[PDB]
Amino acid sequence: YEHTAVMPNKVGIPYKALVERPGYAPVHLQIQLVNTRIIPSTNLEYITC
Amino acid sequence: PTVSDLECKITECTYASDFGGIATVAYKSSKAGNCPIHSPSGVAVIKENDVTLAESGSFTFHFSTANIHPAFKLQVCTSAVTCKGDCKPPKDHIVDYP
Amino acid sequence: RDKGAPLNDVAPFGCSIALEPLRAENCAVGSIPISIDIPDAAFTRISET
Repeated sequence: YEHTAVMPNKVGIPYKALVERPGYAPVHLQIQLVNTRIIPSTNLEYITC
Repeated sequence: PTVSDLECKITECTYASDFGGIATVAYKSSKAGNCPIHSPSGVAVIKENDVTLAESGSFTFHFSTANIHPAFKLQVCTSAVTCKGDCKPPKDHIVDYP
Repeated sequence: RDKGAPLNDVAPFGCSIALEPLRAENCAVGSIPISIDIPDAAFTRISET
């Protein structure tokens, strides 16, 4: 019903998950953890080059 | 009809005080005709006051019982039968008395 | 060409990277545990399956 799904956060894989339920019919999902996102606050301290 | 060899069964739904419970019914009888229906005693409001019956047919009906998963009997003008369903209701229930 | 550690080839998981504040794109784990609260309406009914 309330479909938990954890998978590796792997960009290019369509993991095609399943809501297991008997109230209603099981229904497919795809819990595809596409692209690893991280993005915190940052500060440019110095360019090097 | 004498509604004999009948079956009411699983078909599931989402259940609501109004008339949310449903259960398909393989209505099977020894005659064909009209049939007033209701659970053996008052525990349900049936949307279909009367349901037509063929001999070995199937007709889903609507009702409301109170039970969220409707395994409620239906007393189909001679012969009770459990009009089962497993129905998860809405998440919210603020509208007036059942 | 006098490189230290090239993290788009040596950052654990499966990551390769672009210009980033601190993000590691394309990692192949980094698992995102997804949990969905699916309304029952969105399903296919068990009698319609």
